[PDB]
Parts: sequence; structure tokens; C-alpha cells
Amino acid sequence: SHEDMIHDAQMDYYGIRLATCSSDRSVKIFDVKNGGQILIADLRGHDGPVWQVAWAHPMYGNILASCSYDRKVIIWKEENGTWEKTYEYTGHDSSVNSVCWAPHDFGLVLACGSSDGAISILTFTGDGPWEVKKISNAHTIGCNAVSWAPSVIPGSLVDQPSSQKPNYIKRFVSGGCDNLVKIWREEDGQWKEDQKLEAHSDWVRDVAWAPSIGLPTSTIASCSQDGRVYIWTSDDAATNCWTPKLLHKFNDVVWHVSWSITANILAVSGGDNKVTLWKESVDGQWACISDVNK
Amino acid sequence: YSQEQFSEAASLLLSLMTARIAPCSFWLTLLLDALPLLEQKQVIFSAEQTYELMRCLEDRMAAKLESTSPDEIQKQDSSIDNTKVEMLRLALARNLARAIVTEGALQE
Amino acid sequence: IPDTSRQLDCLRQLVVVLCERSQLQDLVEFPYVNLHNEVVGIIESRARAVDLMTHNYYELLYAFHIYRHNYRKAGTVMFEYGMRLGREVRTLRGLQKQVNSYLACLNCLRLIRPEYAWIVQPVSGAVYERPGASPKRNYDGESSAVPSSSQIEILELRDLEKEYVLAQTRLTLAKHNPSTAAIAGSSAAEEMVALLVQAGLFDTAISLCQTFKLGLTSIFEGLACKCIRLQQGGEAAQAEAWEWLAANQLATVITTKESSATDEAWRLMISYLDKYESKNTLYHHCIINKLLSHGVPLPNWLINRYKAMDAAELLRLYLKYDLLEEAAELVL
Amino acid sequence: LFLTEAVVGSESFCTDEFFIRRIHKLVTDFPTLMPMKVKQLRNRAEEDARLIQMSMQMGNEPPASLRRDLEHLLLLIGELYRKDPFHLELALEYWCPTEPLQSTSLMGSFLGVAHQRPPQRQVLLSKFVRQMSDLLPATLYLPYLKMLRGLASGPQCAHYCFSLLKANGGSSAENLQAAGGSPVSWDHFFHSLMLYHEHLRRDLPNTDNIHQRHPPLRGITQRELDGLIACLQLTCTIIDWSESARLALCEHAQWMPVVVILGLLQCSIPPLLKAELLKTLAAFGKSPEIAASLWQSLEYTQILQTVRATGLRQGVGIEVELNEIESRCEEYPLTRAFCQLISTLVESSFPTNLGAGLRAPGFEPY
Amino acid sequence: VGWGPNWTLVHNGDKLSERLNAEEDRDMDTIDYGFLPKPTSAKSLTESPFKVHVEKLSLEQKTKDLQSYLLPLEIELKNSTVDK
Amino acid sequence: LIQCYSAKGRLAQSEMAKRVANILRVVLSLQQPP
Repeated sequence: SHEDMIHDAQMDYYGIRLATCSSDRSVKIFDVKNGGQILIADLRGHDGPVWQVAWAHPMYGNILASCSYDRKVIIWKEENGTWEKTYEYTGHDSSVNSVCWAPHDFGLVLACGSSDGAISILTFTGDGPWEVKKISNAHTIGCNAVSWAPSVIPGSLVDQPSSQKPNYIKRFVSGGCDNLVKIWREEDGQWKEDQKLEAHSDWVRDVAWAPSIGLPTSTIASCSQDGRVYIWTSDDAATNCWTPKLLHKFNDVVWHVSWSITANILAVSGGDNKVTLWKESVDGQWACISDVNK
Repeated sequence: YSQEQFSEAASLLLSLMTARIAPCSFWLTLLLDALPLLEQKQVIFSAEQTYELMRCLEDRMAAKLESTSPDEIQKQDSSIDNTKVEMLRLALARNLARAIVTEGALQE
Repeated sequence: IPDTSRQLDCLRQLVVVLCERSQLQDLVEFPYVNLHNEVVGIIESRARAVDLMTHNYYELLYAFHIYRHNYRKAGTVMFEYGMRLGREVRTLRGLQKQVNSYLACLNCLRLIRPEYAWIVQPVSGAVYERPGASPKRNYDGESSAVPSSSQIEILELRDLEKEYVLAQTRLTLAKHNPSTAAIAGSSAAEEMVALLVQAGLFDTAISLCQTFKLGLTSIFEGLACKCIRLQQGGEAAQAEAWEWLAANQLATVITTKESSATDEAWRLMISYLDKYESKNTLYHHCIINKLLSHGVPLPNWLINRYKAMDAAELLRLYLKYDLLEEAAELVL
Repeated sequence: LFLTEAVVGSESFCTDEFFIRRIHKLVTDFPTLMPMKVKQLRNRAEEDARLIQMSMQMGNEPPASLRRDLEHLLLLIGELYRKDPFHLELALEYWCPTEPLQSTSLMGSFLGVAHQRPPQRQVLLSKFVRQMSDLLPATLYLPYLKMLRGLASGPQCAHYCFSLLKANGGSSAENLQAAGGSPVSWDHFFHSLMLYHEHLRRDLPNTDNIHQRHPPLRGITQRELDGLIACLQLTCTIIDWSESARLALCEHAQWMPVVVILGLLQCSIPPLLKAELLKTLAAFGKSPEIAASLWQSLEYTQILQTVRATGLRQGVGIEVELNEIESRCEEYPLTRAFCQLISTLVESSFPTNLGAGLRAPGFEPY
Repeated sequence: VGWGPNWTLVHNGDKLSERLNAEEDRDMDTIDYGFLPKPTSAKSLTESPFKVHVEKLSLEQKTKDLQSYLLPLEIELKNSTVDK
Repeated sequence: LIQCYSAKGRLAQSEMAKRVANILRVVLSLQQPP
């Protein structure tokens, strides 16, 4: 509860089950009904504090890949309403950051953001083995945040009905301590760069792509140490173009820039002790209409 | 056993099973020491006595299996031990059948 | 004899006269090809008609199945006999008969391949005792019918072992106290565990808990209370505890009346943790929580073990239980 | 009714065991000499209960018929054992020996032999009890619990009553209703407690109610009051005269009544129910472990505003209750209940550590 | 904080949910009491929020907008044409 | 092979085999003059 150091809880796709990754070397799971809440599940098997657990998809299966300290990730499986361990992946020197999943048509690939100076990608089919690939030689320091692209091709382009097929090509972005921001794209086994930008004057803290569930609009929100919040939005067709748009001249170190379920509303959380929902109005740019506590 | 006394054999077996002497390496031999007293068919045998004897033997083997390891066995004698347990159970079934026959024939 | 009905009537008359003259070895040794099912049905009808004082029709069926090589049929007959004895009487004799039947069924199931490890519900039927006045003569029970096969649910070897463990726990409770047989015949697993803990049968309590997959909070609370009583008591309490704990652990160090029961309880907890789990720390957590609720910090060897294990958990627990000085020294 | 009132108003029948023996002989010989009369009285009582039910359903006043002779005889036989100072255990001779309560330790001997026949009178009494357990009349919903409480006096009698309750409980249909079901059942008591908790939540879905929107039935209906008092007193007598039954009903895996009773004590409840729950919790904590658990729960929930470093003195709670409702009713049973509860708790477990892990031992506020 | 159906902020940490005229020491009764006598004598010198709660934060607070939202769409349904 | 995936599957397979044998013997007795 509030007595622990909760990072960011998660909710079921339906909205009746809640999960908190508390600092008690375990993960709690409540079932919220009517008014009061009831603690049902207490998963024990996470060494050290747990960062965050991302949800999978109902049509593909309930999978909650938990990421904790001590350089280890635990993939579980649910049966008859009970969760149990089924996969454990460890073997790292530097502390692993966070993990994320893939959207609907993109698949169900787990991205293990490790700060080992390399990238570790874990692909899972559905009920078989786990393909763990390692792309080495990133840069000087390890990565910090990672995000994926929407299921369709990158670039917001109006397609014809019954004429667009979402391919299985992978596109992702990784932001770390390197004063830059890149984007990698692969054809199921060929990671390569796409574009390069030199605008950040400080160490880039985190990045977050917004795969909008409704439009193929590609927009990446970045945050650094000073407070340069640039909204790299790509609204062309099929190419790549990012425009550095300073949202607000912040004076803190924002560590989280989460997106809504439709990747249209942005929730900022950092060293400002508050959360200002700078939503996107019906005329572009930004507008702050709500501000709550951290 | 050389002087032949199956009643005293069963009594000593029950006493040893209730006293529990020596570790598992000799508990195995103590539990095995039952077939020479089970393959026989002569001598008057009581139905209730055979029932309580087989119940005590099964309880002792269950306690031995539970004390060896939680729901598993160790050492190197696994298949041989299982075959010995099976043949001991078969001999015990034959002995209790003979005891039931004797109890039914005594009341004639 | 060619007529099937007349053959059945002749077999019934033979069973009647043999049970009257007390000659069962003849029917046991007489083989019956093809007509084995008819003989089994005749004996079952005779057992449903008469009581169980005149010999044992179910034991005769078991012997016939053993002679004609029918392990599954013998096991089903034994299970039905045990269920009937349990429905007739819930006393020590009934519990012993149920334990014997469960053990015989388990042996018959293990003698064959695991593909037959599950058995269906036995054949229904009532045993009318003492034909004349009341059809049911139960001194400690109701009716005398086995569970019918309406709810098709095959009883697995796990359920059989669970029933055997429950019956043996009831028998152990009745042996430890004669005025508790009928109480354990209808009591619950939690009450059984509490009684075993308050008596001193920790081995059987742990076995029952491991078979039932329940919790050990009550056992840990009882162990902590016993440790507190031994720490705050005297030589009389030490001797009273030794008289019940002298047969629980492997006597590696020669026991004596000089040293108290503190080291004995410590070695007992060590052995129990090693038999349970060497990685799960919930048992140690509950133990130290109950000790702090009693009003005494955890022992030095517990401190050393959990310090070589972790440290942040110790700091958090000390900060929660207001051990500020100990937590400060440990974090320093 | 006349003889029951005349015996109760006098203290002459208390002495002389021969008087108790003679009245027990009379009670046992009445139904043996009245065969079809018992069935006729049962049918008349069932008809009167059905008429009362249909009248209260259609809106008319319930008819007061003179067919309560069975309930009057039951009241007499229940008050006799309650007022008799001797300890001969008439329930042992009244009940049937076929109930699960034997002291066996041998094989086929010493209360363990099978193929036996209980006495014919006890068999007939058990059959009548099993027949009356189904289709219970609505006019005798409270006398049954009253007589159960009256017969639960004594160790072996309480054990027999617990065995009967365990045999009655389970997956049944005619043992969970009121106008046609028997109240003696674990599932029945649990569903009743759940209904009362639902009524309290409908009044206010939070602890410590501040305003009542509508008056519930439990409080305005005398039948529910009598039933709850009778059931609580029966459970208290059972847990006071027996320990195995108390442990069995306290370690229930279906539902946890300890938390329900704790919430009811935290919230506002009539003083009679408060004192009943207090003495029930005392009889529960008669054991050392249960006493330690109850003391820890009491120190964690704080009934009395224990002030050692901070806290509102003379705040809302037991003090406010005894100054308001006790003073309004001019009766103070809650004080005696709390006193005996804390006395038993201190006797069974000394306060070695007050509170959970955020307090310190100290009897200064108390 | 958490997330939900687009503009639906659930509870997770600290936020400003719906306000209600029911705080302590106000006009016309409306009072409450917190866990005051819980820490007595020895305690842990550390204050932190206890327990949690699952509430909702909305911005409409209107029950008569159903007609204003349905009637224009009800008329649009007549002029709408299926494309398939 | 049919089902035989667990205990319930093996029980269903045994029941199906028994029913097949019963149907076979019944149709044989029906084809033969009673």
C-alpha cells in the first residue's frame, strides 16, 4: 500500500484486477469490487525491488513478465486463476531498466532494456521456447529507456480500406546517456539505423514513443536532465522526420513520461512533485488543463 | 527363525517397528526381514493378527518413505527396492489369504 | 446345470449352507470360470441381505479375487468394505478397518500400472443388520450405504492417500486420548492440527499439513509459545518438555538434563526447515514475528543466518518493530 | 404454562434429587403413554404456524391458538435443568447414544463394538428429533434454540449438542430457513450473520454508523431478538462447557466469524448484544493461545482509548456507550462484561508486549 | 497515477480526486477522527501514509447530458449511409 | 488412439471401448436368430 515504495501499479484489461510491485520482495494482486479491495495473490520470487510489470493481450494470453533487481526477469503463467513461475532469465552485470510488450498486430515480443552496453530482445511465440538475441556494441554507457513502434508501418498515412496489411517488421527506439536519440529498424533479423539528430545539449534521461491506437501517428516524447522536453512528432506519410518542439522549460529531471491506452494523453512524473496533464487539444501544440499531486 | 517360531517372529517384528532402532540403511533391512515369515503357509494364523501386522508394516513403510525424503527416495537401490516391496506385498497378500482360509476352517 | 437362474439359486443355497456350517475355505479354493461374475453377484446379494457378524463376505470376495487374479476387483471390494465399516461405526475399530482398506486399495493400485490408479465409485447397496427388528443396527453411525455412483467422480490416488492420512490422524488422536475418537471422526483439519500441536505429535502434524497443503501459522505460534514457556519456566517445565520431545529429532549430540531445551528446540526448527524448504523464509518470518509479539528479539544464530542471507529485510523489520538501535548498528 | 410458571416461581423443586428424578420419569413417560397425541399436537402446531404465516403475509393479525402445549412442555423441561443446582446431566439420558460421542480405545469392545442396538426410547426420541428438524413450525423458531441452550449445560451434554449440530449442518435444504427450516446449522448461522452484516452495510457501508436511514428487522422484531439471544447464549454455553467444539467452530475454513464479531464490536450494537459478544469472546479466550490472540487484536483495535503518549481521552467507544445507552436503560451489564473479559484475559495471558509492533507494554491507561 | 479508458484517471499514488463537503471541523456537524492513539510510548519515529483506496476522478459530473449527446447522433443516424 | 490425454481421457477411452464391445455383441445377438 502507501507504506511501501510503489513505483507504478498495473491494471487488468477489464479493470477489476490490480497489481502492485511493492518493495517487500514480492508482488501483490488485489481484486477491486464495489468499493473495498481484497488482496488475493502474493507472488514471491523477485529478488530486490521490482521495477514495473507490463501486460500482454487478452487474445494472445495473460502474461505478466516481471522485472526486478539483481539482474533477472521472471515470466509467469496463469491457469485456473493461479499464477506460477515458468521462465527465468538472468546473467547481467549492470542493473536492468524496465521491460515492455508489443501491441496487437505487432506480436508478443518482450524487450529487456539492459544497461550492459547492449540490447537484449526476448521473442516468445505462445507456448514454446524463448529466443533471446543480443545486439552488442551500443555506445559508451548503457541504455535507459526503450519503446516500440505501432503495428503498422511508421508514418501517419491514410490508407485505403481492405488494402493495408500490417507487416511483422520491427521498429524501436532506445534512449540513454549519450546526448542523442536514435531509432532502429529490422527486417526480422537486420537492425539498422534510420535517422540521426543532434539537438540535445544534456544527457538524455528517457524517451517514450506513443503508438496511437487509432492513427499511425509516430510521436516520441523525450526528457533530459535540464528539462528539454522535445516532442518528436512524425506526421508525413512513410518517411522519417522529427521536429524538436520544446514543450515546457522544465527545471527538474523527469524520469517517467507515460502514455494513455490510446497513446494520446501524456502523464509526466519527475522531480517536480506534481503531475500536469499537458493534453493535446484540437489545434496541436499543448494545453495544461489538469494538475494533481505526484 | 532357526528354531522356528512365527508367532515370536511377528512379536519381535512388531516390537522392533515400535522401538525404531538404527538409521535408514538398517531400517531397509528391518523392513525387508518379513518375506521368510510371509511365504510360509503352515502354522495357525489369526485373521485379526494378520490384519494388524500388515497394517503396522504398511504404516512403518510409509513412515520410512516419509523420513527418507519428502515424497521421494534416495540412495542407489531404487528399482531393486521397488521390486522387493512388490514381492513382499504379494507374499503378504498370499499370507493373509492363507490366514483367512485357516480362520474359516477353524470354526468348522 | 444349464439353467442360469437355477444355477444362481444353487450358488446362493451353497453360500448359505457354507456360511451356516462355517466352511469358507471350500468356496475360496473352488475355481469359477465365466461364472465368476455370477458368484460375485450372489455373494454381494448375500452380504446385502445378512449382516457382517456371520463371517466376512467381503473378505471372501477379496480372497476369491486374489485366487482368480483380479487386483482391481479386490481393491474395489476392499474400498467398499472400508466405506461400509466407516458408515456403520465411526469408532476406533471403524477407523482401523478404514485404514486397512485404504492401505489394501493403495497396494492393489500400486501393484498395477498407474493407468489404473483411479477407481470409480463402488457398487451401491445397504447391509441390513439383524433381520427381525430394526434394519439398521448402528451403535455409532447413521445408515450403512456407500456413496452412490450418481456423481461420477473417480477417486484418484491423491484422494485415497488424503483419506488414509485423515483416518490415521483420527486413529492417532484416539490413541493419544480415548475420549476424542468420535470427536475426530467429525472434526476439521485445523482442529486436528491444533490438537496435535498441543499434544506434541509435531511429526504427524507436519505430515498432515504437507498432505493438506494448508498453512503453518498455528504451528509456528504454538512453537513460539512453547519456546517462551521453556525460557520463562524451570527445571520441572524442562523435564516435562523433554518427556515429550525426546523422540522427534535425530540425537546427534548426546542429550542430557544439564542443558535446557533451548538448543533442542533450535535443532528441531533447523531440521524442520531443512525438511520443508531451505529457501522459503516465510517460516522464519512468522517465527520472528511471533517472537517479537511475545516480547523478545530473535536469537543470535537466527540473526547470523538471516544476516548471511539478506540484510535489507532485517532493517525493514527492525524499523517496523521499533528496533531503532539494532537497525542502526546493522545498517552501519 | 400454569405448572411451568408455578415451578419457576418457587424454589422447592431445587433441592432433593428425587424430585428431579420423578419429574424426569414423568417427562419420559408422557410420550410413551401418549402415542398418537404427540403426532396430533405436532400437526396442530404445524397448521397453526402455517395459519400465522399466511396471516402475517396477507396483512391480518397472527391468530393466537392454544396449540403451544409442546413449546410449554419444552420450556418446562428447559427451565428445570437450568434451575436445578445439581449436576446429574439429564441430557445424557434424554439424548440417544447413537450420536458421535464415545470413549473407545479397543477393537470391537469398550464402546466400540458394532452391530448393536440403542435403547428403544432413545431411538424413538432421535427419530422424532430428525422428523421435527425438517419442516420446522414458524411459531417454535425460538423455543428450539432456548431448549438447546438449556440442554447444553454440562461437558458431555455440550459435546452431544455439538455432535447434533455437526450432524445437522452441511449441504442441506430444510435446515437453512426460518418458517420451514431449522435454525440449528453452521451454514444457517453463517447466512444469518451475513444477512445482518448486509443490513448494517445498507444502514451505512462503513464502520461506526452515524445515522440510520431505515430501522432494520433485527431491533424492531422481537422474534429476531429472541433468536439471536438464544443462539448466542447456546454458543456461549457450548464453548464454556466444551473446548473441542469451541476450537472446531473457531477454526472454520468456510468463513471467519472472528473478523465479523470484531467489526460488530467496533460498530454500534445494542448493549445486550455487546455484553453477549463480550462474554462469548471471553469464553473463547479461556484458552491461552486464543487469549493471546484476542489480547493482540484488542490492543490493535483499541476499544478503550488507551492514552500513553497521544490519543483523545474519553473518546467515542465503550465509555460513550456506557454513558449513553447504559444510562438510558438504567442497566449496566457492559461494565461487568468488560471487567470479566479483561480479568480472564489477564489471567490467561499477561500483557508482555502491548500492541503489535508499534507500541510498548503499559497498563497505565487501563 | 494509473490509466484507464482514455480520459479516466484511476488511483495509484497521490492525486486530487473528487472533493466532498465532509472534512473535519466544518459547518453543520460533519466531523471525523483519525488514528491518534495508535502509537503509544515506544514507537517508530517515522510518519508515512497507511493503507490505500481505489477512487475515481472525473470531470463531467452531469447526468442530463445523455439527451444532448444522443439526440444529435439520433438525427445523424437518419442521414448516415452504410458504405460496406 | 482416441483422447487418452489424462485420467479422464483414459476413463472415457475405456468406457468407449466397453460400449463398442457391448454394441458389437448386441448387434451379433440381434443378427443371429434369438
